[PDB]
Amino acid sequence: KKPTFMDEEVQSILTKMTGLNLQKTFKPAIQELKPPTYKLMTQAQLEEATRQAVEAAKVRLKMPPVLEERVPINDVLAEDKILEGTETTKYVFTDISYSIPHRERFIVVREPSGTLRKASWEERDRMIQVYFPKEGRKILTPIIFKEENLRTMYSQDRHVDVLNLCFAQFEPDSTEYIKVHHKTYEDIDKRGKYDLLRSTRYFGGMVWYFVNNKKIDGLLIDQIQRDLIDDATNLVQLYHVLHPDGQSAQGAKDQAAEGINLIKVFAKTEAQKGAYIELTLQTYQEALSRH
Amino acid sequence: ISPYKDEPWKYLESEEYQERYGSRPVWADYRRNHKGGVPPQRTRKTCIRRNKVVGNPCPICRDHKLHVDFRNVKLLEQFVCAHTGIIFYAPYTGVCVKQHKRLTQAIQKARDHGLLIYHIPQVEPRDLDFSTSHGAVSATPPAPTLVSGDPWYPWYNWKQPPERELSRLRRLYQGHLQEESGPPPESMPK
Amino acid sequence: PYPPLLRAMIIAERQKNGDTSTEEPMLNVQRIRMEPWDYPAKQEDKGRAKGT
Amino acid sequence: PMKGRFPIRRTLQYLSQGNVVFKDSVKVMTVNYNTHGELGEGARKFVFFNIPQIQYKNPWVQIMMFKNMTPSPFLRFYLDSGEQVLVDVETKSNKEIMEHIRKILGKNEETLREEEEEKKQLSHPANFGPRKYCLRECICEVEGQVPCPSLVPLPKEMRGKYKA
Amino acid sequence: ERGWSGNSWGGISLGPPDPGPCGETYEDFDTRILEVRNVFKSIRVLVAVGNGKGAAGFSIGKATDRMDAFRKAKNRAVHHLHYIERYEDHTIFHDISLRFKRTHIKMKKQPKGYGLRCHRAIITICRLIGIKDMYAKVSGSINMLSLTQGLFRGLSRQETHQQLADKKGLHVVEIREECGPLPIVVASPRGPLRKDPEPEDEVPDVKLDWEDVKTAQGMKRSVWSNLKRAAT
Amino acid sequence: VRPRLIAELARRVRALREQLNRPRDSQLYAVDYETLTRPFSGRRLPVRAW
Amino acid sequence: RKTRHDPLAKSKIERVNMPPAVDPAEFFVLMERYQHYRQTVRALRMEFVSEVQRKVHEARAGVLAERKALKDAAEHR
Amino acid sequence: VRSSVHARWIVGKVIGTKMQKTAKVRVTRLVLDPYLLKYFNKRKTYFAHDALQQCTVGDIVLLRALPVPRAKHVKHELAEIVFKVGKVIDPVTGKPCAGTTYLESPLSS
Amino acid sequence: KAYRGGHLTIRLALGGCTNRPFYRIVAAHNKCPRDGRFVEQLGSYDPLPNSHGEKLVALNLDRIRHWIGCGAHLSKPMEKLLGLAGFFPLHPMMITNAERLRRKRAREVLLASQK
RNA sequence: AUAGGUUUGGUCCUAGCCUUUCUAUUAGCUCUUAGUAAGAUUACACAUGCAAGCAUCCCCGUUCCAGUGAGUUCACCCUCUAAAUC
Ligand code: FES
Ligand SMILES: [K+]
Ligand SMILES: [K+]
Ligand SMILES: [Mg+2]
Ligand SMILES: [Mg+2]
Ligand SMILES: [Mg+2]
Ligand SMILES: [Mg+2]
Ligand SMILES: [Mg+2]
Ligand SMILES: [Zn+2]
Repeated sequence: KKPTFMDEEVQSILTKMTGLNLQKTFKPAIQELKPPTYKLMTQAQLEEATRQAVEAAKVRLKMPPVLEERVPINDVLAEDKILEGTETTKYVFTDISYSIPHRERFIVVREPSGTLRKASWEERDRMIQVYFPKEGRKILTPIIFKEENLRTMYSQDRHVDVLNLCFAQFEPDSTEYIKVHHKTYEDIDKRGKYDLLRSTRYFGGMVWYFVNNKKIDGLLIDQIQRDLIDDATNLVQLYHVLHPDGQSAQGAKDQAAEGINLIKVFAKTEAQKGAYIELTLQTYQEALSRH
Repeated sequence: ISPYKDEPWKYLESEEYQERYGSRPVWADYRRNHKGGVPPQRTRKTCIRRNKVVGNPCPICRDHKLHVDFRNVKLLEQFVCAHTGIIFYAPYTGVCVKQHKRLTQAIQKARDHGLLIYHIPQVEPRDLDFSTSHGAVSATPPAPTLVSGDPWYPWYNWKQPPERELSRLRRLYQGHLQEESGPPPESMPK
Repeated sequence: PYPPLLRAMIIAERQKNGDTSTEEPMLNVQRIRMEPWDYPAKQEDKGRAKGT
Repeated sequence: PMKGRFPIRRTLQYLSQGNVVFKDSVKVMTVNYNTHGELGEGARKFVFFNIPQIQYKNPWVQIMMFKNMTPSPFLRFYLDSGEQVLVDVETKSNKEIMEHIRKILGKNEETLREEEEEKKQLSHPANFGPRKYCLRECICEVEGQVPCPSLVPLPKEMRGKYKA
Repeated sequence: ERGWSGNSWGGISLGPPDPGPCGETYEDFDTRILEVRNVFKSIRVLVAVGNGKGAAGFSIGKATDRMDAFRKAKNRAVHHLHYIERYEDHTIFHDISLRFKRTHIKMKKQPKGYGLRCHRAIITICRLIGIKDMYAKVSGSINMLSLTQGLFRGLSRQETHQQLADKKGLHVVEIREECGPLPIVVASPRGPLRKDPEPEDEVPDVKLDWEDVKTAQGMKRSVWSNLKRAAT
Repeated sequence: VRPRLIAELARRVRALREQLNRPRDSQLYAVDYETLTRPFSGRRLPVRAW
Repeated sequence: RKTRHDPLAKSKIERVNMPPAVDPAEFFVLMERYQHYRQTVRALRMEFVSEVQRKVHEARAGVLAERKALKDAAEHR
Repeated sequence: VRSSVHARWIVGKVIGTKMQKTAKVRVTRLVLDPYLLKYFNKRKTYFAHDALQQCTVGDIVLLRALPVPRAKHVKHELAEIVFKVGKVIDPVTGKPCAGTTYLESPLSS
Repeated sequence: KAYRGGHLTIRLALGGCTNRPFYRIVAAHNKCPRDGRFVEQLGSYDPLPNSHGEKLVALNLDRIRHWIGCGAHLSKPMEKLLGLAGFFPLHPMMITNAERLRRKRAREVLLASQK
């Protein structure tokens, strides 16, 4: 079947394409500061500490799962017409039993008409935040997510901040989460700011979105210009496996394209700007020969 | 009357501001007057009472061209620690309590508008499992009464008592009776 | 019948535990005999007015 | 400065640094050790450094010490069932003794995490009450709800003075 | 501008030192009065000078006229300069506990933005030196001259990270909570690296101060500690 | 603890005096039909019984 | 509130609590509704009591609890 | 559930034997000084039933809680003598010893 | 504390401020003060509509069931709240009051028609 | 405590007292509005009016709530086991 985002193979290629820069991953945070500690270590001990930091970064860079938009909840439990007109405002009942997953937690609404129905997704999230507050999440939607403030955030090249705020505020399968993430990805593609997301956990999701929407040209060009040729070839391979019935896949199979030939075949078959891909690849090869 | 009221940030890029303050914060040269070596733990409520300035106005009140606005990000940055991102308490800079509250509100508004950079942490997911198959969020099978349109229990509806029982009640409560009530309206009267 | 929310919770628990039965949850009231309020109570357990 | 050699032993951080939480069976721990003799060195250190930590993590276990009563050091644990556990500690370092006692009679990390999760349930985040027990005092502290009249006066229509 | 108090000479600036007979100018140096005393009459002044970039000193001047004492003290101070090593040019390299005569000075290295929470004379001397973040507590007799001497001695006898690396022949690696588990190597020996590690001291035999432990455990309750103050 | 013996004596004496001065049914449940009140206590009966 | 030793107010000695009048049909319907509601609530209460007792029994002599006890004893040995 | 006595198993030194079939035992526990954060010994006296009167002053004994107190102050019984005074047997090797010296060598057996 | 007789009951303890009520659903001894000692807090109830026009009710259903199975009684407002939630059948008085309101509004509409 | 003033003809040391900070009560002088919280000094004496009824009679409740701080290691944990709810 078609690979899922969480498959071992796709996860491995996305992890290798993301990269791991310890300086960017553990950049100094602006927060309450304490006096630093110091240790005397040998070369072996320093290497041990470096590998432990690499493991910590690997844990930090764990990609969030990519989920499909949740179906709206429209379910009625009861219709007690006797209660119609006896109340002016709806009652929201939340079951706050502690040891229950929040997606298995019963939340219901008794409307003024007497209808006992299941709470909508937005109401469910609001109630869960009210009674089980999560750090970083606000009961009322923050104004930063309005598209004007989002343009401002993008203009300041703070896309990672926007994605972190989105992850803190919205559930992965919510409409707002998907919309904000897609808008950020669109801005990144339109302004060639892919390097902002490298060495972060959102790069895999961005690459997945670009591949699924067949708009990997800009990312491929950026990778070629940054001499990450292996990443570009792996991106072409991921495009082929995600679209095995596409012209690029059959072209690579027919011409037996490996390595750079895969990129050339993709540029000739299914590239919206294949000419610039060819130009950049030729420039990269010429520079490689000169070096 | 300040010509920078509509666009406060302009004042911070003017040559008058550079001459007055240079590169140091607007509060750098201010000093509170008080008794003792330990100052009071709060600043004065306000430097302006009934449109009259006090003898030693704070850094904000001493310059009428300095406007506390969420768009004047450069001014607001001077009252936030660049190394920890925390707003200085009022005694730190000597700003009066009113101006300190206004500065805090403006800084929060600028941060909420994406105009002021602040540390946003990376948080973990709320739930460990994202399945939406449970009945709490899925569709519960309708009960037979719901399908048939009947009330959940038969006694939710009014059933007219037999005449014999009504006569028995009338005998039981001789002289202490109201008018008998018939079946209620089927729907809520509009 | 069970109350609406309790019925829904019972059905959800059954579906979570793998049970796919379509039988409605039902409350047995055969063991609940509603005795008329005017039935004689136990006079042996009743108290007595104290002398004052 | 702080009195005595190794004053760090008399700080709550060091006392809490111990990793030995005895099972409920243990009631008494006797420590027979010798003040002199190289082979007992670790035992002496075990008395000097780790007995305070063990007692701190096990306040109800009776720990008693005995000096120069036997040719070799040893530990004896008395259990509630009446069983006795003898641990020879001659030639062993203090860290080795700690690891051995933790292995044979110490609660594993799984039980400790289970206990911590059990403690977590007592403080329900949804409950409202004094800050000593609850995150929030009133629902008025929740955004979107009607705020406290102390900070924001209620509309005249919602006040009994102007409803009467 | 007033000094530490309205009627106090301490903390008042005397301007740059005069050009010396050697022919050297000192326009980048600032002078601050630390003490003025009547000698029974003449005037004895203790002053400190510094350029704000690690070079600082202090001197005593005695004269019948106060201005002559100021000039003498300043001119002698510029010729007895210390150099003070600064970690990242804002703080000290490590905590320093010293006792000069009966005056005890405990100084603590602090992160950026912490400010100067120190005795007012220590604040002035730090500003002259260029130290921007440090904590200091003075105990015993508060004698200005002894305080200055002990401060300068302790600040001049601090070991830098490079010196420690050369002495131990090992990498000095800094761990910052804000930077996560990233190891930041701040100093490496100029010579070869020793291959055997430092002994993993299970419990070091360090001399702890009861005030620091009490503060860490929360048993310190002083109404005067951690009070809000103006920027220093 | 300093014993409280007077309490013991009082409880025993009250128990004995309540067991020996029991009001009888003829006294407790007599009724004055003109006012419909209990002469023993003076409390009037509920209206619905009159 | 008053204790049993406090005298009754002199303004209430002649107080007669007149019972409220009765609407026969509503009275009968309400009586039946109360009977049915109390029956249902008693059934729910018995089921909740049974669940509580079952949980106590499963905590003390449950099969999982006994397996855990045996495992702990074997580990100790 | 097995006893109403708080202290179930305790180890102490016998300090008195003048009562018939009853040993007065001194039990030491470690109590943390709240200010100094140092552990000091806190002493408590217990009366233990000694049916055979085999306890001598100075020996280290183990006491087990009685199911119920047999007297006002007797809530325990002598389970065993851990160390007989001057007649200690090394638990590790099982050989008699006088202080830190073996009276009978372990190798002899 | 030992009370003469009594029983556990799940009820509403009133908190908040003047003209701003709020309720804590608590299982407590019936003889204890309304806002005094309780055995366990079983939920909350905000009777004032919020910015979304909703009255928020939180119910610890597991603990409510546990305490009902332990012999705890219920105050009438709690029976009405649980009936509204659908946890219990609708209390008879809610139905009766709804019918009374229906008849009263029918009388008002008939008055309007007569005029 | 980031400390400061004060002993001597003068220096250093030791040592007390006081100053600077934050609360609460009372007193002087002064005092515009709105919301909220809190509110005899006295276990001294109390005019007056209320603070416990319900209910087909029996019972039940008035042993609760509310008040005070005189006295003062009856409050907490374990064992056992009355009364009470289911
Ligand atoms: S404390 Fe919540 S309304 Fe006042
Ligand atoms: K009654
Ligand atoms: K008292
Ligand atoms: Mg002055
Ligand atoms: Mg003094
Ligand atoms: Mg003098
Ligand atoms: Mg006043
Ligand atoms: Mg019983
Ligand atoms: Zn001001």
